[PDB]
Amino acid sequence: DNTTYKNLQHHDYSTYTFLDLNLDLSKFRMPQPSSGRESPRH
Amino acid sequence: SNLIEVFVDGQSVMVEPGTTVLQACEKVGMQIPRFCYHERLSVAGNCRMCLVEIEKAPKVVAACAMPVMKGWNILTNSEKTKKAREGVMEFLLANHPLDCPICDQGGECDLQDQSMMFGSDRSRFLEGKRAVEDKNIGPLVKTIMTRCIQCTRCIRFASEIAGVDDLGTTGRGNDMQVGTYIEKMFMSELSGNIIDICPVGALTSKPYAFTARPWETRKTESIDVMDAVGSNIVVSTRTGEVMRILPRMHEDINEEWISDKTR
Amino acid sequence: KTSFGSLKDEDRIFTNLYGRHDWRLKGAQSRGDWYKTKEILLKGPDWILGEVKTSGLRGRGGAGFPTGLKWSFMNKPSDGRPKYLVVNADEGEPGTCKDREIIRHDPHKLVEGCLVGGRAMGARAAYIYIRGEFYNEASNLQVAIREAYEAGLIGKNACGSGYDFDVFVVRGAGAYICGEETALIESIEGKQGKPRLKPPFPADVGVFGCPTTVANVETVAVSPTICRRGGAWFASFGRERNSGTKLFNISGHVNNPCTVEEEMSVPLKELIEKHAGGVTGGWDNLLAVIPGGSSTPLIPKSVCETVLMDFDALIQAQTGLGTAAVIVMDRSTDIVKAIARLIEFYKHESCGQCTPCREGVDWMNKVMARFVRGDARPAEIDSLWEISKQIEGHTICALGDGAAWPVQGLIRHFRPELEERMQQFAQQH
Amino acid sequence: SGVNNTKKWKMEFDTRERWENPLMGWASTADPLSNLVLTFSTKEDAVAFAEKNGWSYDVEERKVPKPKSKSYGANFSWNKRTRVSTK
Amino acid sequence: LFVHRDTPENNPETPFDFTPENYKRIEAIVKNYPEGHKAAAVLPVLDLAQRQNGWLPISAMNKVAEILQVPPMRVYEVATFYTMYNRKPVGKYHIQVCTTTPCMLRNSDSILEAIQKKLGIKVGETTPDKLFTLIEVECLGACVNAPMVQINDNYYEDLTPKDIEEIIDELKAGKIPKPGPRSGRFSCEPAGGLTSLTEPPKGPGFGVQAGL
Ligand SMILES: Cc1cc2nc3c(=O)[nH]c(=O)nc-3n(C[C@H](O)[C@H](O)[C@H](O)COP(=O)(O)O)c2cc1C
Ligand code: SF4
Ligand code: SF4
Ligand code: SF4
Ligand code: FES
Ligand code: FES
Ligand SMILES: [K+]
Repeated sequence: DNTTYKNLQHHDYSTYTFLDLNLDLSKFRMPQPSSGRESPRH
Repeated sequence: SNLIEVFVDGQSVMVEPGTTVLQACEKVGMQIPRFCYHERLSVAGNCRMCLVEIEKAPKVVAACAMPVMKGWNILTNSEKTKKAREGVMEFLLANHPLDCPICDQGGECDLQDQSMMFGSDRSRFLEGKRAVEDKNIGPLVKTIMTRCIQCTRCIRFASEIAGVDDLGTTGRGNDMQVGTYIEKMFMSELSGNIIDICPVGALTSKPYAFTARPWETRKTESIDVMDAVGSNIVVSTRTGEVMRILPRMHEDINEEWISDKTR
Repeated sequence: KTSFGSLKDEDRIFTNLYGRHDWRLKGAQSRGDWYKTKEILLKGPDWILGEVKTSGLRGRGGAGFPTGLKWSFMNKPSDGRPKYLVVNADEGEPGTCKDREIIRHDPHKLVEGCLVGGRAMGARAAYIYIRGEFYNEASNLQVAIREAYEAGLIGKNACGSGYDFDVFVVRGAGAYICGEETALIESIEGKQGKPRLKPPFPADVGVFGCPTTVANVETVAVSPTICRRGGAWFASFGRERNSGTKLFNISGHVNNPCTVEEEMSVPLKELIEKHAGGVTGGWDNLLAVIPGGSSTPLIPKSVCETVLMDFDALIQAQTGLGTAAVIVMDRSTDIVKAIARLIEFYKHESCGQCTPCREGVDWMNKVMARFVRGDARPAEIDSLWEISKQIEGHTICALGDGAAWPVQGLIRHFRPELEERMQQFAQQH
Repeated sequence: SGVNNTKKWKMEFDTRERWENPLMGWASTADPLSNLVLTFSTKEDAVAFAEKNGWSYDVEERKVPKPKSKSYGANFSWNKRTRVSTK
Repeated sequence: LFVHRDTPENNPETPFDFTPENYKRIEAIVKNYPEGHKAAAVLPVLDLAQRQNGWLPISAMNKVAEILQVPPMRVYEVATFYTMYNRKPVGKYHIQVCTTTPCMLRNSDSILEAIQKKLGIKVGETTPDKLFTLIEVECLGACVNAPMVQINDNYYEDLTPKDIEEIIDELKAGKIPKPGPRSGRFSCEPAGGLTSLTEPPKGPGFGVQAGL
């Protein structure tokens, strides 16, 4: 078919949809690198 | 051995790698005009008054930030360089207030002096000017922020030298403003130094206000006794009266700062 | 070849541009995404960079630098710091909305593009910076990214190739200047979106002070197809040094404003008529066209008759391809007002960091406001021209140039309209 | 920031009393050298001039600002404290 | 204004805290960035506070500065630089009409005029019932669907004065109108029938170069 819009999932997205996905992805991420200090002011 | 050769108006000069174009020029006695650059602060590169032509390069470079490359010929007085300075000076003065008679910086103002030496002699700005509300930051530093040219020297000094991150820029574009956002006093033992580094009369000494003009004061080079550091100072006097205290550069002591008590 | 256009569907890259097929992983794979990705990664960074080089691909974010050479600045040994790919999805140029379609309808092309482009650079992760207003689009991208992670296509041992690669989505907060590559990096680092001076270059000191490459969404998303189908396949489209296919946004006074994929060097007239339905009120009703987003100078109808849509042809016409956003103005348009509004846009978007744009663009805006009403003298036209030349080439970033060029385009091609407006005002007053 | 007033050597004399004029409050003086300031190309020239005129003197060695090591890229350091938090 | 003056409604003692579920979201946000560079999370975290609260009182800015150990001024700079942050309360629905040239050329003025007449406000104002705030914005990246508006997180596109009044009518009733174009087409494809991508897309491996 080529006559229907198939991007209707975003009609149900809410305020926290983006950050919930980010939280969900948190387990998959590789460990972050480290600059060696807690911040540039340390 | 590591030194590289660069040219300043055809004059050869040997510089360490990493030397900026502005630092190459001062090695032959040329002082590039500047506003945002201070050699004791981090490089900013935002005022654009230091733009200079490099021979064979279509684009002018910011001399204060651009590292000099081997074989470059820096044209500090070419037509392209002069027109770049005139353009930047024109933009700096477009919104600047007609305050020189009432402004304490008058007579020792880098904006006045570099306008005389590197800018045009007239205006073609036909619109109305920006006006900015004043911020109260304590009993020592008076702010007339319509005079501010957004050089960010005070912000960098506060964060880097005084270690206080209370100054910043709020807003965007032409309406970008330097201040604390909230009402807050910038009270630090080094706070008075932002008066010296501010190139304009945006930040001035509250105690000193309106009392003297720079051309009429006599300078006595002396020493501070408010502590045991022995900071080198200049005592401004007029007609037998002490009018203010200014830092005197001594690289091994107070480099060019003094404490608020000394000031 | 000497004629370019009529791109066939089999040669189009963004085959779900209009979102009429499943945009999720299953749909993406049925359309060829994520196919032999493992073989591409194991071919090596040098092979990938060669394929992008031979493709003749140039940046699609507005400036058009050769992509293969740009990405090769990263192809250097490690010095202890991580390496990053930053994908520019800020999509802020007025008239330009192409990257929006890629992100929401072909997200897996972008995700694969990050991995392949990331491999060629040696980068450990990709940060996709997407403008805050694109909330629904960013959420679509996050869903696609999660599918890739679950399928093992990204992350640890990505595509079973032994290469670890993360993909992070970071949202902007409303600022056109954050599309500028160094301002984008400053924004990711949690600062005001103010561009950095160069040097250093991002390939040396970039995001978090680490080697970085900033690439446009379209530039990244076409890379996996280039590796699959070959650089020579890409270079067979368009003129020499103007290779490939391009996404065009035709907006303004056309009958059917739309986004379409077409061959580079297609005639501008052909693009507007074949795909956009022609200029509103007929071709002869055309006044001026902004060929590549609000930052490129306008060109009059006479120039528009024969001009080709590619980097070199439009530079020869005293303008630029830019983002390939075609804004069409017919003769009913108040051309002076239309340009004045773009100057008002740049005045609102200037970051305020550096003097010529902070003060100059606002100054140009005030002069243009008076030029709209005729409330000026003709001698001010040359003054406005000179002011624009004092901004161009004197600022930290190219936003200053982007505000100067539209003014220059108006004075170059429509000076009589400006002068006529002034005569009318003076007579009335 | 201008450095053009730091090129030449100067010779000034010791400061002496100034008092308020009773009539107007103006600053009076009895020091005939209160305003005298001479300019010299080198410290040697200034020293020579003082010697032949019989003035005892003190010489202060010229203070030069030492060369700094400036680097814009240090504002964005990956792991050093030179990273700036604002621009 | 880009300066702050304490009021009874907006001062450091105004109450703001993140909910326990938002603290978990912050934890995942902060982990997206290298250790030693937590300041990178200021924008997403500051945006998160705006989503919980609707706008950013000075106390919300201070809280974010505390959590990420950045000076408050560096958060004030971010809040005042980026236009999507609301430093004053807005209405339940924030209507943002694009008026840049591409949308101007397709009569965004009519859309802006229709909203004002229906809501009985002017650009920049909030309705007395505090349901709607109206402002003009720059190009929203939906140029080919001009004229268009953003309401909160959603785009409404290909608008006409009647269409935007029916969207506002739905919002008043409490219903949620579906986003996207209102002229018939679904997204950015040309109206009157596709001029490309009519054929089915090729499958996996089509046109792949030999040796790969
Ligand atoms: C004011 C301004 C806005 C820009 N906006 C974008 C943008 O929204 N998207 C983009 O890809 N590039 C934008 N750019 C260009 C980028 O700075 C940079 O050239 C580009 O991301 C490089 O990617 P590319 O080589 O694939 O083209 C902008 C530049 C300027 C000066
Ligand atoms: S800062 Fe300088 S130029 Fe400005 S009013 Fe004061 S003296 Fe005049
Ligand atoms: S107040 Fe003075 S030092 Fe601070 S940014 Fe303005 S001009 Fe520069
Ligand atoms: S040109 Fe404008 S946007 Fe670019 S750095 Fe300068 S002030 Fe900021
Ligand atoms: S002194 Fe170089 S840009 Fe300011
Ligand atoms: S001009 Fe309105 S969305 Fe681009
Ligand atoms: K001062």
